[PDB]
Amino acid sequence: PYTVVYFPVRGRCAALRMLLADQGQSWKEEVVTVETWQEGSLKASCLYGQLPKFQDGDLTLYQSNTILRHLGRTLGLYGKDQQEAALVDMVNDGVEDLRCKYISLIYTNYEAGKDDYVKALPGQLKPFETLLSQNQGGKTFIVGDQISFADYNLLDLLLIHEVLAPGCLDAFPLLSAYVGRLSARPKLKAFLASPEYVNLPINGNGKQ
Amino acid sequence: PYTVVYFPVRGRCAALRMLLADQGQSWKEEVVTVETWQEGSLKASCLYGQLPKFQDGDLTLYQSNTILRHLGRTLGLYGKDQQEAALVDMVNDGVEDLRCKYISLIYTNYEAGKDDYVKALPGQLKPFETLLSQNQGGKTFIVGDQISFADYNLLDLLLIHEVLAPGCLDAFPLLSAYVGRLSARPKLKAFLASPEYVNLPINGNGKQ
Ligand SMILES: CC/C(=C\SC[C@H](NC(=O)CC[C@H](N)C(=O)O)C(=O)NCC(=O)O)C(=O)c1ccc(OCC(=O)O)c(Cl)c1Cl
Ligand SMILES: CC/C(=C\SC[C@H](NC(=O)CC[C@H](N)C(=O)O)C(=O)NCC(=O)O)C(=O)c1ccc(OCC(=O)O)c(Cl)c1Cl
Repeated sequence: PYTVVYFPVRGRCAALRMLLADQGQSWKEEVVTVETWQEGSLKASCLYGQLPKFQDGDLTLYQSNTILRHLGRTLGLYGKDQQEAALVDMVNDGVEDLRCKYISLIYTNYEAGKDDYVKALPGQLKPFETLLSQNQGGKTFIVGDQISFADYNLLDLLLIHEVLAPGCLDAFPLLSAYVGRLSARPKLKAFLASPEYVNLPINGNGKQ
Repeated sequence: PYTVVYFPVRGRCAALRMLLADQGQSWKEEVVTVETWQEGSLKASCLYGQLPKFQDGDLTLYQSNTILRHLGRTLGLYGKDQQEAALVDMVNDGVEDLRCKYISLIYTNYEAGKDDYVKALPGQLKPFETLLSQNQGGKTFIVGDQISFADYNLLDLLLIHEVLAPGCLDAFPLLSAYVGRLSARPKLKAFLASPEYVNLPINGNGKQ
């Protein structure tokens, strides 16, 4: 079945985990500790010397977005046609761009850059609110009327940002309702409330 | 047909341009100058306030990789099956990671970080050489036996790096032969030698 190999943090696996759970999929968690990593063995066997590492049968994958896309392709969470597929990518790419800045803050200069980051947030979130207003008034999903991997990724982005800047979604009604709505999905809700998710720090340096 | 809207630099459009050309596709180039951009009008109309912007009929896209994936999906440059598709993403994601570091150097600290960057290059390129050795001895493409958007993106990455660190491919025979082989493809060769490509600086700050 599936197996996600990662450190004991949500980080870049949070979204794909939400997806699997929400899709009623089963997966094995291979937890890697700082000690096991600093040993070098696993690091060397990784294509880009990094985790997450993913296994689907004998198919070994690396890169969180490759996992996301893979799951979306095989599970039918990639749009109804080529057009929607492109729109899904567009959203995911934007999520990725913002996640990189987030990651950079968290690990590069949390204390010095938090203010500037939070000041810039509105403008970084605005694109997703706009996307929402152009798709059935933000009533359904980020693209089309069926959920996609971009949704789970955007949801996570949103969630981690609420922790970073409590209330950053107040100025974005569609996003706020979107988070609540998605978070309310039965399987997802149960997952999000489970110790498996709740007891994992968002990041590995203790900053959030 | 297609229309790529960007600044007069190769940057994030180089790959997708190589693709179109190589695939015998026709496209219109909407050149945006620093003045036109600093006017703010076009910037505001862009989803993430950035270029490249792409048009395929009435489908407007943003994010270079979304364009790459879109073209790969519609032109059949995305693997022969879901498995290869995942592998293609995996390669592209790695290219993207390295391109971000490259971009960062070029615009953030070219003078101070060039040495450290060039010292780290071998390790950053190693993954692509390995990928190649696992696919028919690196005789065909980065994934499978048919070309994919990841190829054009990886090719560009390789090309810009040779300029950055002349000879960085000497330690990688498969990559070297790969670059030559791909660069030799008729339509691509003609494009690469054309003024349309040759007379465009790689980056917008004059550093390469
Ligand atoms: C969310 C931020 C985090 C990235 S995951 C860990 C990192 N892997 C990647 O960055 C993969 C990026 C790919 N493009 C992708 O999958 O999309 C990694 O493998 N780091 C280890 C290494 O040696 O490279 C991150 O930046 C980060 C940094 C440091 C730690 O560890 C601190 C600790 O717990 O002591 C973690 Cl856990 C993370 Cl997540
Ligand atoms: C190759 C590096 C380059 C990025 S493209 C220009 C930039 N757009 C993006 O970064 C989009 C990112 C998406 N994830 C993607 O398409 O992949 C952009 O629109 N910049 C303008 C803006 O105000 O946002 C880059 O970093 C860069 C930086 C500066 C300039 O201009 C200098 C000059 O000529 O005076 C350029 Cl042209 C570029 Cl390309």
